[PDB]
Amino acid sequence: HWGYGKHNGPEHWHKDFPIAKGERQSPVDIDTHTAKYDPSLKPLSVSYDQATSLRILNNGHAFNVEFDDSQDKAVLKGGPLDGTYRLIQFHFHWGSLDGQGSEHTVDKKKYAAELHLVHWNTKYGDFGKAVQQPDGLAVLGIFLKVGSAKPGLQKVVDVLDSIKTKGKSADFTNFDPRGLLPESLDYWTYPGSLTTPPLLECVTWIVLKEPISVSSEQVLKFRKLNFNGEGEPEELMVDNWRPAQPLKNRQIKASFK
Ligand SMILES: CCCCNCC(=O)Nc1ccc(S(N)(=O)=O)cc1
Ligand code: NA
Ligand SMILES: [Zn+2]
Repeated sequence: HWGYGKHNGPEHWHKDFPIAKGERQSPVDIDTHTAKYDPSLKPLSVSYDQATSLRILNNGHAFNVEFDDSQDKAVLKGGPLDGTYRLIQFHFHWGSLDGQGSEHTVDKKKYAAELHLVHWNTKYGDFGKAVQQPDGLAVLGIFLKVGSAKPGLQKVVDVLDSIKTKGKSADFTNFDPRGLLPESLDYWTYPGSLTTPPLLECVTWIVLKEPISVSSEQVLKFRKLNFNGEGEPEELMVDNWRPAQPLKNRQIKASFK
């Protein structure tokens, strides 16, 4: 029964998920002056040309665009990663206001939203096994700021009416996630966790430096979604972000000078 409200939100999660107070929790604030350039970091390899999207689902916490991950079709390699990570889903976190919504922050700055492209390490065979491993997942995080529309996001925005409430899904085939990327693949990286329960410490975070711009109308449509199921009292799906957690014994590395 965890959520983002006053009585079940991030401050409560530790009671059911004690790892909430663990040693490599996410998100974190990215202090740009303290992050260190690592010249040995390889360029990211984002190979999404064969991506096969299947479905979009309102799961009561966010909406997920799901992919066929039963073959190497859309994969993330390189950067800090060893091996091949398959794209399984992407989703967003966003705010009730344009000045909040991202999970990671940059010099304490909050963006309007944050995109998470979730990948799992193929050496572990399936996603469920991968989340039990310290190098099981790689999540590519991309900040959203409000300005010009993102044309590649509009197909997502268009379908949200059909998945307004928790448990609703819709076909969502032939979507190209490459349309959600910024120009640059410069990034920060650090070892972290899932940012929602079960908060498993299985994620290599790769956070892009360059935000994408989305329009006020696009993010407004995110905010019309519901946390609740159909026929239940309406609770707008907004502010579904976890705040920055203590960095503890971690260094954030930068791919760029
Ligand atoms: C088919 C889709 C199943 C996905 N299953 C993933 C899942 O159960 N939970 C989950 C929680 C948080 C993140 S985050 N916010 O760190 O990226 C990503 C995934
Ligand atoms: Na506008
Ligand atoms: Zn997320």
